[PDB]
Order: sequence, then C-alpha cells, then structure tokens
Amino acid sequence: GASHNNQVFPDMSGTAMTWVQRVAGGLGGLTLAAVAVLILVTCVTMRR
Amino acid sequence: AAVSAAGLAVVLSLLASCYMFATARRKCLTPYALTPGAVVPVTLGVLCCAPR
Amino acid sequence: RMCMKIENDCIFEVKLDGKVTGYACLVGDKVMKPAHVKGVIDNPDLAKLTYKKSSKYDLECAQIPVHMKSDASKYTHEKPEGHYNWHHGAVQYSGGRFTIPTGAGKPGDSGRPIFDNKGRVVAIVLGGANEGARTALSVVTWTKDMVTRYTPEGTEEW
Ligand SMILES: CCCCCCCC/C=C\CCCCCCCC(=O)O[C@H](COC(=O)CCCCCCC/C=C/CCCCCCCC)COP(=O)(O)OCC[N+](C)(C)C
Ligand SMILES: CC(C)CCC[C@@H](C)[C@H]1CC[C@H]2[C@@H]3CC=C4C[C@@H](O)CC[C@]4(C)[C@H]3CC[C@]12C
Ligand SMILES: CC(C)CCC[C@@H](C)[C@H]1CC[C@H]2[C@@H]3CC=C4C[C@@H](O)CC[C@]4(C)[C@H]3CC[C@]12C
Ligand SMILES: CCCCCCCCCCCCCCCCCC(=O)O
Ligand SMILES: CCCCCCCCCCCCCCCCCC(=O)O
Ligand SMILES: CCCCCCCCCCCCCCCC(=O)O
Ligand SMILES: CCCCCCCCCCCCCCCC(=O)O
Ligand SMILES: CCCCCCCCCCCCCCCC(=O)O
Repeated sequence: GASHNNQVFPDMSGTAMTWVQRVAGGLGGLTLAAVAVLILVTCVTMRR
Repeated sequence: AAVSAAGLAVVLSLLASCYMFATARRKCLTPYALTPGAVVPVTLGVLCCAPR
Repeated sequence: RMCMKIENDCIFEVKLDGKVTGYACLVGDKVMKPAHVKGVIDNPDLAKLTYKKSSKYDLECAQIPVHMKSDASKYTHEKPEGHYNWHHGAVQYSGGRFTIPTGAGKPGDSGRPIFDNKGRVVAIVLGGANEGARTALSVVTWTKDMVTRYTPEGTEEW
C-alpha cells in the first residue's frame, strides 16, 4: 500500500502552477489596464 | 472539467475586456461623428482607430 | 421669411400612427432626428438607412443619400450675443441659453432648427423648461469637434 497521504495538488510554485500563474497574471494585467483606461475616460467625461 | 472551466474563464475574460474596451472607444468617438461638419483630430484618430 | 423656406426643404416630418411626433433635419450631410421621437420618417430614402443610437446626447443621425445634400440646410458655429430666428417666433441668446416667450411651444414640435440672420443652422430644439414669461430651451449645440447638450433644470421634453 501507499505510504503517503495521497496528495496530488502541485506546489504553488510548481511548473504547472507557474504557467497557470503566468497566464493569470498576464490576463489580470490586461484587465486592470482596461479598467484603468475606462475609469480615466469616465472621470474625464464627468469632468467635462 | 478543470480545463473546460479554465478555457471558459479565459474566453469570458477576453470577451469582457474586448467589449468594455470597445465601449471606451465608442464613448470617446461618438460626439465627433454627431457634429454635422467636424474632423476627428489626428491624435485621437490614431489613438482609437477612427473609422475614416 | 427666408428661414421658413429654408426650413421647408430641411424638415422631413416624423409621423407615428398618423400623428406628426417630431421632425428631422438635413444639416451638413446628416439627419438631425432626436432620440426620444418614436416613429417613421415619411420619405422612404431616409427610412431605409441605418441610424446610430445616442441617449446621453439624445440624437439620431444617418448619412443622407447623394440626392439629399443639395436639399439640405447650411450649418455654422457663430453664437454671437444677440437674436436668432425660429419657426414659431424668435430665440433670445444670452449667457449660453436659448429662451422663448411662453405659449409658443406645445408638446411635440421637436426637431425644428434654429437659424441665424442669413440662414445658417445653429441649433436643434429638443425641449424646454418653463421660466416665467421667458421659457428656456433644451438644445443640441456644437463647436469645431464637440457637440454639447445643454438641458436647463426642471425641463420637460416637448
Ligand atoms: C483559470 C483557472 C481556474 C479555473 C478552473 C479551475 C478548476 C475548477 C473547475 C473544475 C472542477 C473540477 C476540478 C476541481 C479542481 C480543484 C482542485 C481540488 O480538488 O483541490 C483539492 C483541495 O483544494 C485545494 O487544495 C485548493 C482549492 C482549489 C485549487 C486551486 C487551483 C486548482 C487548479 C486550477 C488551475 C488550473 C485549472 C486548469 C488549467 C488548464 C489550462 C487550460 C486538492 O486536494 P487533493 O488533490 O488531495 O484532493 C483529492 C483527493 N484525492 C487525491 C485522494 C482524490
Ligand atoms: C472549448 C473551451 C471552452 C474548453 C476547451 C476544452 C477542450 C478543447 C479540451 C480540454 C481538455 C482536453 C482533453 C485533455 C486530454 C486529452 C487526452 C488525449 O489522449 C486525447 C485528447 C483529450 C481528451 C483532450 C481533448 C480536448 C479537451 C477536452
Ligand atoms: C482556451 C481554450 C479554447 C482551451 C484551449 C486548450 C488548448 C490550449 C489545449 C488544452 C488541451 C490540449 C491538448 C491535450 C493533449 C494533447 C495530445 C497530444 O498528443 C498532442 C497535443 C494535445 C492535442 C493538446 C493540444 C492543446 C490543447 C487542446
Ligand atoms: C500600472 C501603470 C499605471 C500607469 C497608467 C498610465 C495611463 C495611460 C496613459 C494614457 C491614458 C489615456 C487614456 C484616456 C483616453 C484619452 C482621451 C480622452 O480622455 O478623451
Ligand atoms: C468602422 C468600424 C470600426 C471598427 C473596426 C476598426 C477598429 C477596431 C480596432 C482594430 C482591431 C483591434 C484588435 C482587436 C481589439 C483588441 C482588444 C483586446 O484583445 O484587448
Ligand atoms: C498586460 C500588458 C501590460 C498592460 C498594459 C496594456 C496596454 C494596452 C494599450 C492601452 C489601450 C489604448 C489606449 C486608448 C484606448 C481608448 O481609450 O480607446
Ligand atoms: C464592482 C462594481 C462596482 C461596485 C463597487 C462600487 C464602489 C466604488 C465606487 C464607484 C466609483 C464612484 C466614484 C465616482 C466616479 C464615477 O462616477 O464614475
Ligand atoms: C501575449 C503576448 C502579447 C499579446 C497581447 C497583446 C495585447 C494587444 C493590445 C490590445 C489593446 C487594444 C488594441 C486597440 C487600441 C487602438 O489602437 O485603439
């Protein structure tokens, strides 16, 4: 029988989690850039 | 299931970003077209890909 | 009385269920139709077009066909301090506000332009707020690049 606790979740810093985190970081950066652009635009619109 | 959900989340993220970006572009380019005679300034024309 | 004949060609009526609801104008190379007006332009050539949607600005415009430009009224951006012309009377311009004597406007009758001395369009009426004997006018106003909608407080749409 297995001598471990049967844990298959990779480390937060594992290669698979590293690629997932990279993709999430890029997507989040794009989303936050869009959010900042829209909020600046809306601020300018209420400014005028 | 995990890969399908991740792909759905990525597609939703991309669609939301693109749509809200296009909302920003429209909101920025609508008044100039409404004016009977106007020229889209070249700075905003290139900044937001003016139709003409 | 030249402003009236200039209005004749420019204004094409909007009729919903056989009641003229508002009007449209051939200004520059577009049709100045207010967004709040629900209905059908009488001339088909302007009805078969695709119209843009704008709520904050309250306008609807579409490119008029090559036969409609010769029929269109002229535009201008001179808003000097003084007196302009209107279909039902005169518009007094002072402090960036169009004002009419009360009793010259009933509901409906929206979309009629405002003309200066020598015929150049300057405004498109949307509504107005009752103000003593001198009622104001919600209106679409324009510059070199920008169009601005100035709506007085407590304004009704007529
Ligand atoms: C945009 C990316 C994210 C969107 C999709 C995320 C998936 C969720 C949707 C699907 C449901 C089915 C899958 C459940 C996953 C939860 C894991 C779990 O079950 O975690 C368990 C406990 O939780 C945790 O520690 C963390 C809680 C959630 C984990 C967060 C990250 C998980 C991975 C997702 C990122 C990548 C997704 C796919 C990427 C592909 C690229 C295109 C892991 O413990 P265990 O293995 O010992 O338990 C099993 C017991 N045993 C082994 C004896 C059978
Ligand atoms: C369409 C979007 C939203 C989600 C994408 C999910 C699809 C394209 C992906 C997710 C995970 C993928 C599977 C993962 C691994 C295998 C095992 C391989 O031996 C045959 C293909 C197969 C079975 C893949 C087929 C395509 C698949 C089902
Ligand atoms: C973003 C949405 C649409 C999900 C996209 C998932 C793509 C990038 C991934 C998910 C699962 C992947 C597949 C998983 C397994 C295999 C079998 C292998 O022998 C060749 C590659 C192939 C066929 C992969 C191709 C790329 C693949 C389809
Ligand atoms: C994370 C980094 C933060 C820095 C943010 C930089 C801001 C981006 C520079 C230019 C922003 C201008 C976009 C707004 C559109 C301008 C036209 C308009 O407002 O009408
Ligand atoms: C006349 C109609 C104008 C619309 C088409 C021309 C302008 C569109 C922008 C040009 C293409 C941009 C690429 C796709 C948008 C990228 C958004 C994103 O993924 O973050
Ligand atoms: C995730 C990579 C870095 C994040 C920054 C990405 C920069 C995107 C470009 C900005 C959008 C263009 C600015 C004008 C947009 C508009 O108002 O129409
Ligand atoms: C998650 C979506 C928004 C809900 C959270 C609202 C809390 C933040 C406040 C919104 C910004 C208000 C500031 C004024 C600027 C504006 O009018 O756009
Ligand atoms: C993963 C490598 C990079 C891929 C992502 C590149 C991001 C593209 C930028 C999108 C911003 C919107 C583009 C239109 C802006 C405009 O010209 O008006």
